[PDB]
Amino acid sequence: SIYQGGNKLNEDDFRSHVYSLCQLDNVGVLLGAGASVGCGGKTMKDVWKSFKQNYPELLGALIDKYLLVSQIDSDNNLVNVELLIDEATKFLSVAKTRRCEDEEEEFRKILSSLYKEVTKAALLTGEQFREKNQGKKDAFKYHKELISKLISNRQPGQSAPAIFTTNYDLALEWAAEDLGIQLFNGFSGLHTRQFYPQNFDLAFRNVNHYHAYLYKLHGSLTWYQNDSLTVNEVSASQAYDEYINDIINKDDFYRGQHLIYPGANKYSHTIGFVYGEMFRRFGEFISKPQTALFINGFGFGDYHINRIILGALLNPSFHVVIYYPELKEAITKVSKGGGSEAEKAIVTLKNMAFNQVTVVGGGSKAYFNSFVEHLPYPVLFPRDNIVDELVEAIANLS
Amino acid sequence: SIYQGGNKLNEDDFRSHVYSLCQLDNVGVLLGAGASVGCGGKTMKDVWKSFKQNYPELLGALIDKYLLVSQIDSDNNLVNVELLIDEATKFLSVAKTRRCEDEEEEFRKILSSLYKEVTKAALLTGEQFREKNQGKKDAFKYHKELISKLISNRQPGQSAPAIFTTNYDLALEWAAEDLGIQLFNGFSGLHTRQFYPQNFDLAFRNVNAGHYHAYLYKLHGSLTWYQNDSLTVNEVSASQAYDEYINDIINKDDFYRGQHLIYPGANKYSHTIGFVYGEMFRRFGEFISKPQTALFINGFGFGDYHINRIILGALLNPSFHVVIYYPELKEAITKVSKGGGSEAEKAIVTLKNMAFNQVTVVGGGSKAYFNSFVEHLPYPVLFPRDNIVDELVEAIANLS
Amino acid sequence: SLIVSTQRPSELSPTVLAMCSNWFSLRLTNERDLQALRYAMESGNEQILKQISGLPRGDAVAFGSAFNLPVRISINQARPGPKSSDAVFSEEWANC
Amino acid sequence: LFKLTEISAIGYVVGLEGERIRINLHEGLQGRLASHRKGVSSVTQPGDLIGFDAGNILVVARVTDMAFVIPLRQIIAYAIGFVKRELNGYVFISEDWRLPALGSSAVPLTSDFLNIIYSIDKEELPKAVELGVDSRTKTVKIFASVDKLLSRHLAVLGSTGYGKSNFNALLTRKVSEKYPNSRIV
Amino acid sequence: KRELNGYVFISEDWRLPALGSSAVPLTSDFLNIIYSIDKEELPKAVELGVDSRTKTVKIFASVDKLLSRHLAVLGSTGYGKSNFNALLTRKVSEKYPNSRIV
Ligand SMILES: Nc1ncnc2c1ncn2[C@@H]1O[C@H](COP(=O)(O)OP(=O)(O)OC[C@H]2O[C@H](O)[C@H](O)[C@@H]2O)[C@@H](O)[C@H]1O
Ligand SMILES: Nc1ncnc2c1ncn2[C@@H]1O[C@H](COP(=O)(O)OP(=O)(O)OC[C@H]2O[C@H](O)[C@H](O)[C@@H]2O)[C@@H](O)[C@H]1O
Ligand SMILES: Nc1ncnc2c1ncn2[C@@H]1O[C@H](COP(=O)(O)OP(=O)(O)O)[C@@H](O)[C@H]1O
Ligand SMILES: Nc1ncnc2c1ncn2[C@@H]1O[C@H](COP(=O)(O)OP(=O)(O)O)[C@@H](O)[C@H]1O
Ligand SMILES: [Mg+2]
Ligand SMILES: [Mg+2]
Repeated sequence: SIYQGGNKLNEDDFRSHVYSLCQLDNVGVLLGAGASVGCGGKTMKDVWKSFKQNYPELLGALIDKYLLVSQIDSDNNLVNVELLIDEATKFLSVAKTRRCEDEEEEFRKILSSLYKEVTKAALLTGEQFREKNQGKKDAFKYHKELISKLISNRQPGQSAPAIFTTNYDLALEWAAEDLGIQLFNGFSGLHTRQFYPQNFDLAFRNVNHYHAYLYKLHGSLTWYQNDSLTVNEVSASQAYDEYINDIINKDDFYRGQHLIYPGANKYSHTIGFVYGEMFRRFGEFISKPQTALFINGFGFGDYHINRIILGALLNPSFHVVIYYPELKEAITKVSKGGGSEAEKAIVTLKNMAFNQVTVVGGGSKAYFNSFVEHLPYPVLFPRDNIVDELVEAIANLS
Repeated sequence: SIYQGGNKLNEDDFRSHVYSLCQLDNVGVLLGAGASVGCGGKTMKDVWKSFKQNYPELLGALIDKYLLVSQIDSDNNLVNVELLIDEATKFLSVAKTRRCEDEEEEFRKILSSLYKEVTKAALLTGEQFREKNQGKKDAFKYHKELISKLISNRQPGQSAPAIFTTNYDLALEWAAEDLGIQLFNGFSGLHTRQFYPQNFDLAFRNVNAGHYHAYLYKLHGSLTWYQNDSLTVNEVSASQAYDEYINDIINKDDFYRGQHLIYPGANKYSHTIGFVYGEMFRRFGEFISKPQTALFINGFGFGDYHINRIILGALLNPSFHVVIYYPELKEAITKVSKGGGSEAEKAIVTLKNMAFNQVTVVGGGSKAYFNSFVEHLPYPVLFPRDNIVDELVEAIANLS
Repeated sequence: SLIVSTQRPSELSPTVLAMCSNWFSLRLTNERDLQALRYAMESGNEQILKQISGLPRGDAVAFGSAFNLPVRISINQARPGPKSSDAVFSEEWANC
Repeated sequence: LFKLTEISAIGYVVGLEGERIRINLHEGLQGRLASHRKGVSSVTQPGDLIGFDAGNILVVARVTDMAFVIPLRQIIAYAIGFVKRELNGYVFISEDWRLPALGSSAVPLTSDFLNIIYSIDKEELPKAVELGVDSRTKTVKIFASVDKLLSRHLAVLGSTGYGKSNFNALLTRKVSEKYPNSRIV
Repeated sequence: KRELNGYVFISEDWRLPALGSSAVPLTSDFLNIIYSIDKEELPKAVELGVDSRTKTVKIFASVDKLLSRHLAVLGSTGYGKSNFNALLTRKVSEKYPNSRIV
């Protein structure tokens, strides 16, 4: 279950090792799509499983006529969705620029169906995506604990935590707006909000433990490009009224260079700038000395991220902890013969004779809801909530 | 057989003595042609045999007419090859100047055969001379060890190691370009390489707080040096030299240009070529005249009068130390004791007989070779004696 | 060969203590029981004597001829151990 | 492509005042922990051990003071010997009359160098018994030679209820299982 | 430190804080932890008094560790030896009604 250096460990030594790692100069976290299923999300397998069931007429065309998806992975449910969306967008643009009317109407339906399927699963609260104070509910209990623990473990004079993610939902912002913390995401302004890459070099100071950083590597639901050649961000209640209510309850797709999720429209030099900046900032972080990183919920199916992670182990002062539930299946399938690229990639780094690599597996001991309890609380941290008992009395006064 | 002042000492005392000499202010190494025989080279007496086996017609005219070489020296294979090319070039220049047409062809025909023989014995890789990454092979394994050991035992605020050599092959450059160290040889540029004698007084530093560099003095030239149509000295790469003038020398049979090449000590009468040779000797003489110098000698045959004169005069300083390797002590001791042998044997035995604690002589055949020389030097504690990078590089290459 | 175990090193002949090659020392809290240990060993070490006044249970400081430099050790438990203890008053007083 | 050391630095020497050494730390270090290939180490609290790279030997020192002087930080240490490489392993010598030079780097001590310090000669391993572990870090095991313990007289001292009898029982039992033809009364 | 859901006090004196650490006063809750017994001798514990400096924390002691070897009470005249002897004897007799005291 717990492997360090090729050999096994017990629970207590692993917990002590985790505690020792949080006290270094730089601490970072990378989260995948597996960390949102506890609040209403879905995994990439389920999205394809539902799309294949709901739309069987369009499935044959993608395999036979246009050669965008093969048959073996379609039957096994191991397809990549964002690459498919990018390729479809490129196909549509090329078809539009040469005036081929027959092909132009063929891809609009495909893109509309794919966007409907991916957007319906990104909304974590259904029709309540408009209202306020969504982070007060019980589904976001661990997202608050993660941030609180990861902030409270820093001594004065040290840096602020960094949070990488591959999701495009609004869980972390909702969790942070309730505790009372501010997140830097690269944007500024209210009446016209724009993207400035230099906003990541700033920090707060008191003139008489406030901030954290958030990097999104695949965009977000509230980002879009208008006629002007600048990217804008709005609130959830405004996106719902502007362009989200039509995607779900209507067959609407008429703008091809509008949305910035997921990883689409990379052929435009104004949109790829954001993705490039995010990836470059991710790359520059793990090249610093005295760094520790945690990975949870991320299936190792990306070539570039895997290449970036492996190359950073050449430095003596880089450490990492990886969570992967289905480990025994991969070990048996690679020992017996066969397996996909993810299993080979995880196994080859499991067997290395390095003390900088640690892998934790299990059935439910490697989930997101168990990763938080491995992180400790300070001795003097307040826990007893005795402030809402007074707010209720104030409200009762009327 | 180890002697220190005429007395014998064991291996442990010799190793202890070597350890103490590696923590002085100045440390240097002088190498010869016998140190490149484990990579594919040949000694100086293996070239005369080839020349007199392949060209038996010019040998008679080179003895009976111009008196350029003695019969006794030729029969015993004791001819100084690099001391004949300069005289041949002088003869050719005089004949060309005074317009003796019949005498030009004869001297153009013997130089074409001497260069064809000396060049082929210095490639070390045959036709794998124009390729890249030649330092990754197993033949250059001990040169890397020597370079690494010299650099990795110097404290901050100390000088950088110096290397003198009588070779003109590219072994040390190939060894150094694999470890990532930069060597200073007096040249600067990429598109027009030129010789600057003032760049021997330069060093690197870090703008934030590295000390990875050394000096290489080549006393007889190099394969890659030549003088173009102008009066300047340029340097090129191995591939460019091979495509320019080496291929024709090795293959073609009627090729000779003139005062073009700068190896070995050939065209000294020109005043733009000998200026290069003089600086190396001057800076060699300047180095060993410092208060706390220690020098290691390996691969040298002690057949040069000037180097011997320089070394002997430098010993009248109470803080100069020398270590010499000569794997033929007994065969010289007997010959000197009976009647007296050759000049090199006399010089080495006279230097051995001195009653100083500064001179140390080591013999014993294969026990005093280049490979054995490395292990006598100390090994640093913090040097990583493991393999961690290669596995990660192979794993990265395996991906995709 | 002798092994001496005592809790009052000051109530011994100085010659017996001064003719030993190794010393093991556990917690020792008394000003007159530390002067004997200081006298028995040679001079040249004073920062190692301050730790003895506050060593926890099961820890000791060892210095002599079989140790290169003084070390603070955590000793293992013996299995099976010696006799546990004497009688306990509570058990016999509550056997009604 | 040249890697002279596989460890990271902590500070650099700025002065010598006889047999005591002064070190200033880098700007980034705040959390008292330094990480290397084998794990994490603590390098700031008094009583710890650090090292310096001086040519082809390694000097060993013990931390005594730590104070301010963004403000800088300073460390005072004292040397207790050095570590040497002879043929293919390592040996520890206990002479403390050698000091490093200005500009030298200060590095932490891993668990492999800590083993060499608290170790005995290899040829005496079969004649050795196990007592315990290191108190501060609890990683290294301690051995001693029987022929050097029970040759002259041995002394055990301590207060009541702290572990004299346990040590006596362990030491006497371990010898009998090793030398069955021995007398104990 | 913490053990299961509360706190425990250890009495080793070689661990020191780091530079820049902040200093706080001790609340009466931690004084109760510092002057406590080992969570299992409470059924065989006897109350003797209160601490002198703050007069807020009660003091208990174990009979087995108290009346095992000899005990000594010292003091000048007029300061309260008889009070202590009477209190200890009476509240030991009350707890164990099958005891012998002379
Ligand atoms: N409750 C849970 N807690 C933790 N992990 C879970 C849980 N449930 C499932 N998992 C694990 O969570 C994982 C789900 O893997 P997927 O969501 O398909 O992969 P991704 O999120 O990286 O996909 C996006 C990336 O795909 C491209 O490559 C780009 O890089 C994109 O960023 C499995 O290991 C599950 O066992
Ligand atoms: N494997 C070996 N390892 C070490 N030494 C060896 C080996 N094989 C032979 N030797 C010894 O290597 C030596 C061969 O010496 P040579 O190459 O002929 O002489 P040089 O290189 O000094 O000639 C050039 C200079 O001499 C001219 O006069 C000019 O002035 C030049 O400056 C012998 O001692 C061999 O025993
Ligand atoms: N090194 C140790 N590890 C664990 N327990 C110990 C150790 N030393 C002593 N003890 C405990 O102390 C108790 C008695 O200590 P003892 O050795 O009799 O004290 P004394 O030294 O006064 O004879 C034993 O029951 C034992 O469990
Ligand atoms: N803890 C106490 N609280 C109140 N009064 C005390 C206390 N201890 C002693 N005294 C007072 O001391 C007086 C006599 O003390 P006594 O028992 O005679 O001491 P001693 O026997 O040492 O002379 C009593 O009148 C009593 O009031
Ligand atoms: Mg006892
Ligand atoms: Mg009284």
